[PDB]
Formats: sequence, structure tokens, C-alpha cells
Amino acid sequence: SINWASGEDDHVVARAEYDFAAVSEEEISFRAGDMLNLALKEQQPKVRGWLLASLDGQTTGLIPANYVKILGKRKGRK
Ligand SMILES: [Zn+2]
Repeated sequence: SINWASGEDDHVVARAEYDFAAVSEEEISFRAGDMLNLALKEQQPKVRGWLLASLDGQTTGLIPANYVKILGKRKGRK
């Protein structure tokens, strides 16, 4: 298990431009201003137009790519 969601392993961070309420259990919710952890390219599930992300560092899921701005790669805390 690659622990990008917790930030224990290397991860990408993104800032939410808008609020988002998950309609599917595959999706996760967040608010404008939230920082989200994203899986590295290799662990991205390549669902067209979505990114695998975590807000709370435990629940991972899909978020709409144009609701966030990718800021950069971050070293795991381990
Ligand atoms: Zn981090």
C-alpha cells in the first residue's frame, strides 16, 4: 500500500478552487481553499477528467480535475 493519502509517502498537493459535494461513493467532498493530497502519476487511476485525492488523509476518491489547482510534488513524512 502506497501511503500518499496520509502524506507518509511522496504525494502531490492541490488547492480547491470551489466547494464539491460527492454524489457517488467513488468521489470525495471538499471546500474552496482546502489542500488535498493526490496520488503520484503512477498511482493515478486515469479516469478521464478526475484525480485520485484525499482531503482527510484516510478517505481517498475521485475529484473533478478542474475544481483544483495542482501546486507540486511533496516528500513523504516517513
Ligand atoms: Zn504533505
